[PDB]
Amino acid sequence: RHVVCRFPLGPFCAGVVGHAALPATSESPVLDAKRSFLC
Amino acid sequence: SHTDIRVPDFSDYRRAEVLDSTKSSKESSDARKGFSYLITATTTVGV
Amino acid sequence: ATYAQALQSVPETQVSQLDNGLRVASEQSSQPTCTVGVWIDAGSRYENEKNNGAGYFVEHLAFKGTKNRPGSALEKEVESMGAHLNAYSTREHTAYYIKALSKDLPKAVELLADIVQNCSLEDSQIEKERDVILQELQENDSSMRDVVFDYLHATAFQGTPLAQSVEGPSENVRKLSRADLTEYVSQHYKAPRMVLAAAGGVEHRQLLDLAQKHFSSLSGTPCRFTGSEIRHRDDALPLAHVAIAVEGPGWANPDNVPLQVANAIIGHYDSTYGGGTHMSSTLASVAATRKLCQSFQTFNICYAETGLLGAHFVCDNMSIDDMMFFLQGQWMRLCTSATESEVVRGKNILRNALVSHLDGTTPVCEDIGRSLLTYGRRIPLAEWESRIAEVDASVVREVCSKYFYDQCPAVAGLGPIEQLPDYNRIRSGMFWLRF
Amino acid sequence: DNMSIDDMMFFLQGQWMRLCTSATESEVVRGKNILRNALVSHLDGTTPVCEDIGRSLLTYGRRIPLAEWESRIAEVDASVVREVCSKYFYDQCPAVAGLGPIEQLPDYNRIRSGMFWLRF
Amino acid sequence: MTNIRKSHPLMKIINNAFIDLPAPSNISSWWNFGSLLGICLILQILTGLFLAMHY
Amino acid sequence: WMLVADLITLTWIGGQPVEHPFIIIGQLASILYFLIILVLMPITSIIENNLLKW
Amino acid sequence: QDLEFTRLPNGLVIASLENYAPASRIGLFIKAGSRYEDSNNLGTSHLLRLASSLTTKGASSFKITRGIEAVGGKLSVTSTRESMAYTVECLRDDIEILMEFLLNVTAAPEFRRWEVAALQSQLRIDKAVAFQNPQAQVLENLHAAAYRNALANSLYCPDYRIGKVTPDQLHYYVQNHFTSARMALIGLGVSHPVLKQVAERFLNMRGGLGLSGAKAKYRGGEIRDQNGDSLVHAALVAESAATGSAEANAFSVLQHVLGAGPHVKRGSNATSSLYQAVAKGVHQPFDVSAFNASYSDSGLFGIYTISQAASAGDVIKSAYDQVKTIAQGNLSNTDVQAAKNKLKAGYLMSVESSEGFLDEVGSQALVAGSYVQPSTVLQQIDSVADADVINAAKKFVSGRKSMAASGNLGHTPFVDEL
Amino acid sequence: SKWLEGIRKWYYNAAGFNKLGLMRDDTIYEDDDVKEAIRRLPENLYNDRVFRIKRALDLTMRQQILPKEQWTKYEEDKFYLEPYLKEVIRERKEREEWAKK
Amino acid sequence: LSRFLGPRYRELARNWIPTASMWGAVGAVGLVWATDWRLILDWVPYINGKF
Ligand code: HEM
Ligand code: HEM
Repeated sequence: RHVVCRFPLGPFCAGVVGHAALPATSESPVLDAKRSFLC
Repeated sequence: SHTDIRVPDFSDYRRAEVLDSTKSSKESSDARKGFSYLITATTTVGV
Repeated sequence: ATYAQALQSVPETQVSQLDNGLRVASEQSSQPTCTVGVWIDAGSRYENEKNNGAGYFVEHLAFKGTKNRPGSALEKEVESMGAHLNAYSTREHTAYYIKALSKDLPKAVELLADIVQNCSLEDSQIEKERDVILQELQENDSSMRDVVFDYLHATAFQGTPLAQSVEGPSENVRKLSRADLTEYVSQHYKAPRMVLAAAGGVEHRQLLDLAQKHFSSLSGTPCRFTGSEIRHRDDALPLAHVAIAVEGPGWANPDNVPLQVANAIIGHYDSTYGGGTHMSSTLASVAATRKLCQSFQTFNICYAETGLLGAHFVCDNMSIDDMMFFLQGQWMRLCTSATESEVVRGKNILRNALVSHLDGTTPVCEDIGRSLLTYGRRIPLAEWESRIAEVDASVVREVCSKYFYDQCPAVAGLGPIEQLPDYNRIRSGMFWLRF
Repeated sequence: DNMSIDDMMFFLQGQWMRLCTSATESEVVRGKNILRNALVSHLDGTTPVCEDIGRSLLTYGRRIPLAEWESRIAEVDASVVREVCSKYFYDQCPAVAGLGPIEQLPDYNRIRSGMFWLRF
Repeated sequence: MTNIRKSHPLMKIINNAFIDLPAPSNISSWWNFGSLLGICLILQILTGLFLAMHY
Repeated sequence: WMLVADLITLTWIGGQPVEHPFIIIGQLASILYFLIILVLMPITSIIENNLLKW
Repeated sequence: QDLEFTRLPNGLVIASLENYAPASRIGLFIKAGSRYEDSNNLGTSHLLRLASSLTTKGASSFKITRGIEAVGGKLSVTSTRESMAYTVECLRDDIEILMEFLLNVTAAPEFRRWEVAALQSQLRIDKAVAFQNPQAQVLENLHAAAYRNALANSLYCPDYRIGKVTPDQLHYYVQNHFTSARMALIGLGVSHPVLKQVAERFLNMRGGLGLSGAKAKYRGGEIRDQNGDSLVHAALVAESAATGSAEANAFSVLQHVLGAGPHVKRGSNATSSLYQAVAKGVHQPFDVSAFNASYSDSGLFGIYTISQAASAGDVIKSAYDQVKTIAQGNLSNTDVQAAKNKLKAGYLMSVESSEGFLDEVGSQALVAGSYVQPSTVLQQIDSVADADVINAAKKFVSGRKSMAASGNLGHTPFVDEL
Repeated sequence: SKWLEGIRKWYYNAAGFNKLGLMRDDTIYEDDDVKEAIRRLPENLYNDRVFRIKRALDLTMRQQILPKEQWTKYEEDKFYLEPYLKEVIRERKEREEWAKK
Repeated sequence: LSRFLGPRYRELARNWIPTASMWGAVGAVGLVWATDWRLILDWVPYINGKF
């Protein structure tokens, strides 16, 4: 395991949808999970 | 709040074939469009 | 190996039925991890106005506690195993699936059985989840896409259960009680209406025996599409969301494949797409060149006997009319003057989407459960490929004409939709005077 | 801005011609007070006062006292403003310099036409 | 405020057509015949209206 | 300019009576008008394009 | 079959696994990214990520886009401060055409001035879309504060450079960072000889071991953004370890002990120590997770907290106190074992998908030049001892802290106060 | 070649774009392909073209020709727009071929 | 004509030929109807009564 995807807390999974050119970027565990349950 | 809204009933204005909420409109679509377009075509013939 | 040989080599899905009627299906892919879940034929469409929000409420309280493992014991066990417990509720289906290592399949199946059958509903937990659900109903107004799609369902299926939203009205959420939630669970969480599906390292015999061990102790109207529009105009909202649809075939109808090919032909677009002007889809090319649309997508939502077929586009206040014109023009061109090459491109796109989605143990389990509920069978990829191959330009034109030409649309709007064409103009766009 | 040059030129030349033809006492009073305050404020501090002394000696041959400035300003009336503005601003060929996105800047014939009023 | 020539509708049309229309600076005298044609049309209309009062 | 001269010739011929000298001139002039407009002008433009190396 | 790992003489790793699946995915992993950038050429990586569909010597932009759509395939560029990956996915039959397109994109880019100028606008749109989630801004500022150089560079073009990225800079980036020794070609669903043939056909020309950036230096600073959002997003991090070290595995185990991303939907994260520790003190809505980012030369570990503006300081201090608790030796063997189980399951689930397997194989090939089977990685994970986790917690507590917070900073603490 | 070159030079001098200081590509009809080619031109070349065209238009306004020393020579006339126009036409042809089938 | 010589355009012509023929018939009937073309109308049975 030699990638920022190894840390799955959410590597900023900030990719944008596309077809024939979809650019994606990732950083590292980003939190933002399970706070969405409450406003 | 978007969930709260429910479309007001239009049964008073609805055509007889589509009055029921339990039947598909696909069966009656041709009949309804046929009535309206028959009105239109006869009007155009007179014109 | 050719693509057809790879399709033939795909492992088969094995379906078995317990005495209670629960259908156990599994696909063994020889992977360290597996996904197991229970897909239940329950949802909003089976709920009356009194109990519209019951299913979402039960899904909220599903993992909160169970009688056998009270409170967080279920969560603690699942987390200690390393598994992920997830659930989704839709108008027609509700699912609870656990992602876990293949070795942990027995405990995962036991937990799923506990959640489905022996789910305690403590009034305190019910009140807490009621607070949570009301706060989420407040939050969900932010998601313009969900709001517009709920509007589309409300207007398209007005007067029918399918119009009802999954979350349910706030009043029902406030007035729901433990008794009615338990009644909903009893009425709809029945063994004949549930499917146990697993994909990964599971062995069908092991899954079947575990289901016998745990799931054995269990019990042994077509909607009307109305051509109508809902317009909520809020100029403050930065962008306008519009969803337009016509009635589509249900799950069973074979026409779904050609319609999906046509929707692939129409395509999808977003401002961050990199193709831009050179994108194959004419509507996408026009949107990119003219900057008409921030995002645009075609959907083929299908229910048991009816479905919604159309597109959803996000536009600026001044671009709604042109985008509507171009989208309806694409539909009409498909109805009238579809061509072989674009049909081939759509068929390839549909094949790629079908194959890519099934990649993943969780998508495979989702497909197994939802197909068993919707079709009664798991359609092999080879059958999908054959049906896709049968589609041609004539078939696409015939299907689009059947479902698109001179058909009353269902339209929903949100935001600065002042330039959204009047329903008469939109309807007139659905037919061509030249044709 | 690139697209506002013509309107600004129209309004500026209109103000010039309005002062030349139909100037009024109240605005004349406002201008006289503005000039008085500018003169008094500028001649504050050793640097401005010394600059004024040197430049006045070089140019006027004498440092005009503030009292003389005030008297000359008081003499000014709407009639005097109209006469002088007509002498220097009306039907007189202007000199124009433009830099940047100046395509909307009116052609010299149009600018010169703006220097006179057909009504007057 | 606004200039009436640029803001009034009829004056706006007239200004765009013949007062502020961006015209090439190298158009020759062969570009004067068309306006001569419009003048001829107007002259024909007036002279004919006066002739038809007696015809 | 050949076309303009041809149009002048056509006017002169149309004025003149139909007879031996005028009839042939009118026929050739009409042929030349259509030929100049349809055939000669485009081929000459192509030749000019080649000459300019365009 | 089994993965075939080969290092060509030029230095290009080609790895192929035949899963006999209907869809074939091929991805070229290049050791180029925000890290390999300097002040003058900041933002080049972003435009390179957005420039996949631009004209190349082999094919026009029209040809690339239209053909890839015609076969139904997809071309995507996934960027990481240290790596940039071009992945083409399509059916097994049409893989060769997309491979030709991909190699044309990577090895023969013609950054025509007009096309590059057109793409400049897309940078702002992409950054706006990415920053809609505040955690992206928080993480970019966190990396800026943590490191003086290299990894500090953002994954998104700086605003002052949005329209000033030049085609010459893109050519220089490609030439000096898109080199054979910095590339790995990983393909799922394709034969090894075909991949070798393609790699020889296109990638051979570029020489390996191109320009190498400076080693990251730890700034240990704080970047604070007051944007007025109701929720304060803050991250407190310290330099933990480089990827592939045993200390890195210990830090991952610590991340899972403190609590990684949630497991049960609408769950309370009961097993997570940080969530319970914060909940005991804060009864308003909150979110706390352990942040672990491992990079070739350095790594960052810390706590990421989303909280209401008034209670942000309480949440941050409580999570830090829980980490201190772990550092002082109050770590149970059962909790460590549960963290190990969660880590192993996470690795297996990550490699479950085709995209996950491709990314993992490429990352291993680039970082280490070899492929490690999942069993060995699990054995490494279980090799970690509880004392090592405690020592990693000690390293976090003692080490200099770099913090980035966004929102109504208000009562949010400063690094010195922490 | 010499005979063709001589006739081409005769045509070049017979046409007057040299007399006005214009180069051959300055005189091309601005169709959509030519418009895109101009849009793609480097800034220096675009500005040089703009000034040459403006000077030619001013000269024609006064019905004057540039001094004979300043006439553009046949040898030194540079076809700046031709490569960009060729690329544009190639792209259009590729798009049309894709549309055909 | 160079651009519109391809397999797709031939397919496009086939798709629209039925519509073009129908519109042509509409023009033919309208012309005969409007002009009362006795040549064509004599064949038609009921309209033949006019003459
Ligand atoms: C009653 C008859 C006509 C009137 C009053 C008329 C009027 C005009 C006027 C005022 C202009 C603009 C001024 C100019 O370009 O010189 C113009 C331009 C033009 N007219 Fe006419 N015209 C008439 C007949 C015709 C005919 C018979 C033709 C061709 C067979 C024609 C073709 C043109 C063209 C091509 C232009 C544009 C010239 C340019 O852009 O330089 N017109 N017309
Ligand atoms: C471009 C516009 C017009 C043209 C080119 C035109 C042309 C002519 C010509 C060539 C004649 C024969 C003159 C003669 O044989 O002595 C004539 C006669 C006449 N036209 Fe027009 N005409 C135009 C417009 C009008 C209009 C607008 C009117 C009335 C409003 C009009 C009314 C007459 C009358 C009354 C005559 C009889 C004059 C006579 O018998 O000497 N014409 N026209």
